[PDB]
Amino acid sequence: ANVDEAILKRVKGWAPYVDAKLGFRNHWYPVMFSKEINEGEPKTLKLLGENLLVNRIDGKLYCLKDRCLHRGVQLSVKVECKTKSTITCWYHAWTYRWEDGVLCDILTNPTSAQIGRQKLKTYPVQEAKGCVFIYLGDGDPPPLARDTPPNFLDDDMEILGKNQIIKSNWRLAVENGFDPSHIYIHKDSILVKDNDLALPLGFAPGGDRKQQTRVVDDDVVGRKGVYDLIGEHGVPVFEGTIGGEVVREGAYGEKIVANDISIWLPGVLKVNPFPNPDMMYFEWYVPIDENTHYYFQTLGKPCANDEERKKYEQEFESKWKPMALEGFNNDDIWAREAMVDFYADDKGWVNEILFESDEAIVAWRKLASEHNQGIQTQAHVSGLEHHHHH
Amino acid sequence: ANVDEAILKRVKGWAPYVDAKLGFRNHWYPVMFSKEINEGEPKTLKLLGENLLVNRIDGKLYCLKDRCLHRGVQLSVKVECKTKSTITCWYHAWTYRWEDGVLCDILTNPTSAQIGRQKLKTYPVQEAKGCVFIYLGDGDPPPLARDTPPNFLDDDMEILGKNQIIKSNWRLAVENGFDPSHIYIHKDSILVKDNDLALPLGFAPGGDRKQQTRVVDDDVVGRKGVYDLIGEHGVPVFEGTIGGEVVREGAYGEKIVANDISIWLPGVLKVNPFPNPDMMYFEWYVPIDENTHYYFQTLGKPCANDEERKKYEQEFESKWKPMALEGFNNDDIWAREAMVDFYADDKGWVNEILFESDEAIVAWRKLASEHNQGIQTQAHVSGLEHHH
Amino acid sequence: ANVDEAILKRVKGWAPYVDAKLGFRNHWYPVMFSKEINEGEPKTLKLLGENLLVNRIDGKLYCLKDRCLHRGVQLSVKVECKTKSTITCWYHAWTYRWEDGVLCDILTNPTSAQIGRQKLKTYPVQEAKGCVFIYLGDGDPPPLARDTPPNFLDDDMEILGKNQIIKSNWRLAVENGFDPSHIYIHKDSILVKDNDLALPLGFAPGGDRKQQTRVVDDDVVGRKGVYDLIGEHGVPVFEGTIGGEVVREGAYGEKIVANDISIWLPGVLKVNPFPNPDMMYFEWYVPIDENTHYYFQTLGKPCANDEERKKYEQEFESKWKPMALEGFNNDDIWAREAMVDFYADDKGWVNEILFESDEAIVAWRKLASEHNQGIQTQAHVSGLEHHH
Amino acid sequence: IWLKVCAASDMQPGTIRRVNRVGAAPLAVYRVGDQFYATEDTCTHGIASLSEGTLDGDVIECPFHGGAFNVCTGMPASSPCTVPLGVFEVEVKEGEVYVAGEKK
Amino acid sequence: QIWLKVCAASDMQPGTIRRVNRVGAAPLAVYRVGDQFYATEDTCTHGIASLSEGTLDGDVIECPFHGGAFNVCTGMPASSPCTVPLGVFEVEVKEGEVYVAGEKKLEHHHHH
Amino acid sequence: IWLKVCAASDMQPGTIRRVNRVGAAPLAVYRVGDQFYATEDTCTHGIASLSEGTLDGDVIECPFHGGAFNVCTGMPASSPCTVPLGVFEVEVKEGEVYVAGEKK
Ligand SMILES: c1ccc2c(c1)[nH]c1ccccc12
Ligand SMILES: c1ccc2c(c1)[nH]c1ccccc12
Ligand code: FES
Ligand code: FES
Ligand code: FES
Ligand code: FES
Ligand code: FES
Ligand code: FES
Ligand SMILES: [Fe+2]
Ligand SMILES: [Fe+2]
Ligand SMILES: [Fe+2]
Repeated sequence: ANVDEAILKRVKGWAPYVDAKLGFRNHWYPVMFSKEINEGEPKTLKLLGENLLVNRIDGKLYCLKDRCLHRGVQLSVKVECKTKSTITCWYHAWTYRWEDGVLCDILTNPTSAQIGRQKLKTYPVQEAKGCVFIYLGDGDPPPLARDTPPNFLDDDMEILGKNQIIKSNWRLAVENGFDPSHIYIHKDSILVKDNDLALPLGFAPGGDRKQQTRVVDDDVVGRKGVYDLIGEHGVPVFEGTIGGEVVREGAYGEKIVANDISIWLPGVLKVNPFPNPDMMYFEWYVPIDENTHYYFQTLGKPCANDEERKKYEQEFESKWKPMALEGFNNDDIWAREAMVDFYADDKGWVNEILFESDEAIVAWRKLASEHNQGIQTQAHVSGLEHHHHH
Repeated sequence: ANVDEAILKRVKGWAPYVDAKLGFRNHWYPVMFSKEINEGEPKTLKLLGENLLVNRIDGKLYCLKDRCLHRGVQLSVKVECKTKSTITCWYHAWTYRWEDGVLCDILTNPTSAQIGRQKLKTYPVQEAKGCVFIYLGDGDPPPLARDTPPNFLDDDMEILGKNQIIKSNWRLAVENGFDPSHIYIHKDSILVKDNDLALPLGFAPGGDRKQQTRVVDDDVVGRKGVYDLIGEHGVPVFEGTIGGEVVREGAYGEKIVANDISIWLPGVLKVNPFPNPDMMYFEWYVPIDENTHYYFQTLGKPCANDEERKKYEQEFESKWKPMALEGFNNDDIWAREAMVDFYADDKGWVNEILFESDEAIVAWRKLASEHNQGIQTQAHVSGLEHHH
Repeated sequence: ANVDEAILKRVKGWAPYVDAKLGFRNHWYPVMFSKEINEGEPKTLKLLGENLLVNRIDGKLYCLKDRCLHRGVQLSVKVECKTKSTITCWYHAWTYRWEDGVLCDILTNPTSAQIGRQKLKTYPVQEAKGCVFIYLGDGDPPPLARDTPPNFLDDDMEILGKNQIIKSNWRLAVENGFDPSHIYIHKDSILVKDNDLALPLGFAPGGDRKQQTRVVDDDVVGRKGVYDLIGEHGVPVFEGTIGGEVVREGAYGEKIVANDISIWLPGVLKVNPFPNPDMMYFEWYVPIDENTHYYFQTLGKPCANDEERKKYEQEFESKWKPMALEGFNNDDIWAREAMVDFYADDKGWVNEILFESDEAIVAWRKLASEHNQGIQTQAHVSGLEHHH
Repeated sequence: IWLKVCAASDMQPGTIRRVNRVGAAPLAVYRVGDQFYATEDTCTHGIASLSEGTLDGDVIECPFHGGAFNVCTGMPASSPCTVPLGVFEVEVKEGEVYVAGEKK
Repeated sequence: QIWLKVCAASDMQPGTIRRVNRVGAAPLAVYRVGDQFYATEDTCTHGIASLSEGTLDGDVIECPFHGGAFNVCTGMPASSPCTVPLGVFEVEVKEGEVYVAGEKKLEHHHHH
Repeated sequence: IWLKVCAASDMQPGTIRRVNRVGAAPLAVYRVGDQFYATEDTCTHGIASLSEGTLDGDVIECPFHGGAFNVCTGMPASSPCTVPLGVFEVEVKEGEVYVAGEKK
């Protein structure tokens, strides 16, 4: 579909996942924070290869595809919102309603037969925890909870974080995050020392294949994910050796973090607890196009009143964000970028030589392949193509 | 063929046009102004994907392909004109005559059997109205008049203009120019205000489809073009409404310009009168490669003597050039560029959703498909291929 | 299979050569000078499209492919040499031995079954004359002498040089160097005047084809190459004429250089004597990828002791390097780049129009096609493929 | 209520006939074998005249971009078309084709 | 424990594969090619896949992960990306009972 | 005027023979079945010897770039060749091959 058939035929265990270069269609995805989109100020962004426009009208968010139906120009080149509820293309003035995308007027020809008969693509938009989620799919959307990690939506959970664009396919980010052994790249992180954390270098697996993880496909909310249970039967490595001689040691701090790690469709990781014993971490790797993704980082900490929320925010701004989101996760950024060349030609999916701890990643590839709600294709981007019965 | 065959099959109304990504071969195209090339000073440029060299010898212009026959290097990397009538490749000294492109000498091997047996490609070049035209085609060229809009070559017509390279396929430029409804992007132009022009926001078509345009299949000189007649029975729109409420108005100036607008092959628009009642406007969208074109703008005005021409040149430089050529058409430049992505993968030619005023564009696409003198292909650029 | 089969079918006389866009596998190639790689100081480089890492341990050079077997990242992103004899990938700590590439340890999982059962690709490395040669091939390497021109390895031959990355495919560099007529581009070089060289503009061949060169396939050390003998029966050209009139003359200096020129697989030219009657010149055009190569320039001069070696070095730095390696060969650089467009689409290998002096180049194309030790492919780069 | 199109015999199976209505949009009458059908003449994806297209069985292909519709149901059969075509009632009485003034 | 009891020769259909787990050791894979029985390590040498979950095409087993393959008789790679040979374990049928060796075959004391 | 080249039997069917001429460009004589033809030996596209190329019927294929010529008309049959080959009429009398010394 999006990949050479010869390669897909080889990856029998997770072809759909390898084919999903542009991401999975029909899932909710966070793209920005609520405070970034103001009333009557349309904002552009690209999601799953599609150029979109988001506007806030009377406090509510609406999403329209940023491409006029007429000659395919982006409306955002020159935004003309002539009435509260509509946007007028700057080229020939085709006008659309934000709420349903219907072509309601055409200033260059108010008698056109196209008026009332065409509809610009719209996408559901929902705000939660100060985050803007867009359902990049068709038909009525499922509840947001289906595409979020457990507890992210808890009433008491105060969510704070950051978002930025990273140069790598979304899947490389996902597998970097859910990777049990990549913890090695974090051995010198300031968070480890400055927050006195206990962090091994790796893990020596124990038990059988199935015991290595917990596949979730019976979640009442419809959630689909995988829990990494490598430390349940595997002795953590705190002394790295070569030829028997110790060359590196893990961190021997007091704080126990990352008791459980889980990856959830459409591509969101949950680390609990982290970066502190009393916090929860959630990060999304949102597909922008085949080479880029939004690295949406969120940190959650229970709060009962405004006082706690502010203390948390102050704490976030002064310690967490700079020491964790950045001081810790920045190494993940160049790490996923380092895998680009190997997988760029899709050959990495065949030549990779995996080892024991990748058992978790394999489980994810299979779950993603079996439970995704659709494979986004370039045709979805340019315009679906078909000849019905043929 | 320069486009996916599955796409060409779908656009039965104008497949040749959609396939003409590199432009139409065997037509004349303006590429620079006469004053830009001086005696013995070769100039480079790319036309229809081909690198060319133009030189002025004894006042006359000559055009040679800027690619040595030997190892394919551009002669222009290091120009070596060692005699008034030749140019010597800087690499192995193969020498060509500007006159007919014949390989007349090889400094590195005067006894070579290749001498006099090879010929570098040459193209006809003609100067008119201070403009340099190149016939990018094969065989004897037709009159330049065939590829120019009516009156451009009129004896008393004084032509002045501007040229630059724009980043968009030439066709997007052509269609925007002839687009009856694109007038909407000019609503805030300084020209409209500063020259008190009447300018509607658009047109509510009137009459049948056939009456929306006037196709000219043959002129006394074989011209091929289409006139936009949307204003014949159409109703000019001066009040833009949304849900019945007025949100925008046209310009109620007193000067009526653009009486008639016509597009002609190989791709030049004529707007008359413009930007003032006493002037005539013509603009070419010349294919450089698949992603760019020359936006050759020319403004014409009848002048009986040197005093009028002098006065005209002063007005051009001080008013018309900055207020019209720039103040008006600059919006056309970014508008063209805005259509690049949609058509870049050739899918826009299938997915576009047209409305009534686009009858003009459709008429142009089929006239262009039916009367162009040839489709330039990448093979013309690298070297025509054919195996028995 | 690096080139369209239709093109390869057309060049029956030298298809393997035209297909070798990435170079010839299983040959020795110089990539840097010994003084450029220090003890325990890993250096990265790309050869024949493959990313490599070179390191010096206890004075000896080792070469490992710069790509972890695990997730295919370059180890060089963040080098981690924990023990003197190993390198640890910065990602999941897979650790390899420089000596044999064996995956000997995994810090993140010491119980892994992969330990000791996987091997990272290693390549033989040899230092000679202060130059680092890598055998980009498989299995036991042949004697270095096989892939070096005659006398390069002579006991007393002192070698000094310079190396850099040039943006052109390696073959364009090879053909420009072994090109008898390209000498024309050096007519104004400072070396010609400043070193009183005798240098014609070109050559009028004499005798038959066979006599234009000497194909060497009988050398005892196994080296394969071609000598350019155009000067044996060919009348050197000193007076360049157009229409019979002298427009340029060669250089009438007293110093005689370049009596013999030869090109040898895998792609190294030898000019003797040059740039002085008592010196020998050799230059390699090493494939980095399809679009670039290392231009490895070396100048040899017999030296009996340290006093002479030191004297020669001082002359090299103050005269030979700036006057010859640069003052002369800099023109060969842009010349090579000038042919990129014509051959970039692989069409130039079909459309080129050759003349008599190119007979030497054709002989080289046939020798290379017939005696090369293997065609490097993109599969060698990503990982060889094969279905049962 | 009805308009006289033509004699059922004037149309060969697999052919299309455009019907220009005074003061109104044009319609298209298709003969699929021995059954007649009618829809708006204008393609819903643009401004093309379907009567200038190609009829394959009961599917009309637009000449502009290759979009297609089922002439019986008026439903889109091939991309880029997505908007249903207005279908008009057709009646044959005494060897003559008749098309309803308004769509069904 | 030199010979590991696997199953009855009749419990395996021609062209099938059976996984044999061992206490304190890596699993083996027993293949029945027609009437003959062969065995190798069960874990693909290219990664962590189980070859017993793959597809057997004659005397060639195809790994389910990346499509690599091996010859079950020689243990030599048959298809990329596999490059490391599989350990081969001798199999014998005594009383119609399938037995697999507890130690792999070696390039020791055999044909030159 | 006429150059006696060789005995017809000196050439097997489908072969080419190079005819050198002191102080003149070499010629190529082709035996197509039992018919004989002649052209200039040098490909008009470069320095290749057509007598070292491949003959397919009455079309000679150049060994260098795959260009080709019809040995009867001398006209290019395949790119990149564009300059027509010089043709020389040949005559066979008493089993002897003669080629016109003048390009006709
Ligand atoms: C082990 C321990 C911590 C982490 C992990 C694996 N993966 C992670 C991804 C993001 C943030 C923290 C972690
Ligand atoms: C004549 C004189 C010098 C040279 C030559 C021919 N061919 C060369 C190639 C490389 C460097 C120098 C030369
Ligand atoms: S492109 Fe938007 S109205 Fe024409
Ligand atoms: S490339 Fe111009 S003479 Fe050789
Ligand atoms: S990519 Fe090198 S150890 Fe994982
Ligand atoms: S106008 Fe009919 S398919 Fe576009
Ligand atoms: S794990 Fe078997 S082919 Fe890769
Ligand atoms: S030399 Fe004959 S086809 Fe080029
Ligand atoms: Fe990480
Ligand atoms: Fe305009
Ligand atoms: Fe040179």
